[PDB]
Amino acid sequence: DIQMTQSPSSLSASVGDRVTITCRASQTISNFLNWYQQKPGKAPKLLIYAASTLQSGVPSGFSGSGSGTDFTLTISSLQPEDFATYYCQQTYSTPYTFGLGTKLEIKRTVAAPSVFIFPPSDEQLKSGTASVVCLLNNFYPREAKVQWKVDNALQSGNSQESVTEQDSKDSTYSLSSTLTLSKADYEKHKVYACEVTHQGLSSPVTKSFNRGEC
Amino acid sequence: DIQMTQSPSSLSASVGDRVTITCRASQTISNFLNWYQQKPGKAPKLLIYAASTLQSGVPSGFSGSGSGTDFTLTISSLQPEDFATYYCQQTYSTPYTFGLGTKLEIKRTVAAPSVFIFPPSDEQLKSGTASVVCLLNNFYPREAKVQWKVDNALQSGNSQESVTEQDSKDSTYSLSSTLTLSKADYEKHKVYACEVTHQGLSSPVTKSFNR
Repeated sequence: DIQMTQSPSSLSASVGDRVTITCRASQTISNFLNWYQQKPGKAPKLLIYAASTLQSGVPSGFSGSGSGTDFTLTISSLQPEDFATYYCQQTYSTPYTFGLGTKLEIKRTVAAPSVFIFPPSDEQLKSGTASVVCLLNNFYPREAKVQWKVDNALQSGNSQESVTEQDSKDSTYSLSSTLTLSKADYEKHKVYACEVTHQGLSSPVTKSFNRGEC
Repeated sequence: DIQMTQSPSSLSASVGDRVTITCRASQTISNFLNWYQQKPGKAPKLLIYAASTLQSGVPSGFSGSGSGTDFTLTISSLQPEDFATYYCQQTYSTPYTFGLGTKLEIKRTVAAPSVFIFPPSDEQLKSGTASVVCLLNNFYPREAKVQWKVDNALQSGNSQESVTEQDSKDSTYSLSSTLTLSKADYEKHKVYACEVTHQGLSSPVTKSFNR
């Protein structure tokens, strides 16, 4: 199958900037390439067909170029409605393969997270499961690490993480890490902590509690 | 433009279930219809073109049918890798419009949400806008209700909600409810509460703070 490689994987730019993203095919495909745009939680939209032709409604700020293997899409002046993920797709031979995408985010200053730890409620404990919650609020960039420690022992494979998209409020990100254990296991231990490392912190910040505090 | 309408918007199923998704066009498009599949945070994948022709590599469990305005995609025995969002797209007349999608989610046990309330930060108040956040963490199903109360006055028309997609491990959801007031109106009132109603909560849980 024809492999499509997009570059870069992500791009931090400001409103009004001129950006250019690239898509390379493993074989020559003439101008048989489409450019799609997709915002989080919304359906994709075909922006450019035949490598260069814009579809109806698309502003002239988007321009597609390239023939053969290397193709580019250029946004002349980024607008708030242009920050999204962009995909390329070859239509030359079956299977019609997609690139893995290029995500455009709004660049801003580094922001340290606000970290909070919350023990499980007694109601959930009465069901036999215990969920310790660690919240990281309003940080930039999106890359953060959360490490759960129980009685000063590293935990792994027992946590779930959810991360928000770039907030329309302040262009930050928020994250939740839930460590879920059995009631028996939870009661077998005392000190529960989440250690957060982020670019905005001089040293990793640990939020901890002894079992019993609420 | 040709409007593509998909149904249902969401569908809860389990491994081994047989499921069907419908896509309708506002006008006849013969068989110029594509079915794409896409998992959250991942690139889309074209599964079917020409309404019925499966793409190279798709298992035989996927079946496309239809010609004209009504089209269906059928999955015989749902596998874990089948739970995703499916889009249809007409390829007859420009612009080649997409449907709004069908999110095929997995069924799990009822999980009550954990509720947290966060007041705005002073660094946010320097924008003249106060955003009070109520977070619901790890719940199932998605159906939930968040009612805002400012000084025991039920609010409306100024709160927005954002829901995550189904988690790939615990199959739960998480929701944010932001009440957006002006800085002066925020400094004009006292108690701020969010009341959460969910299938996993016999009594609605209220989380509040007092400035």
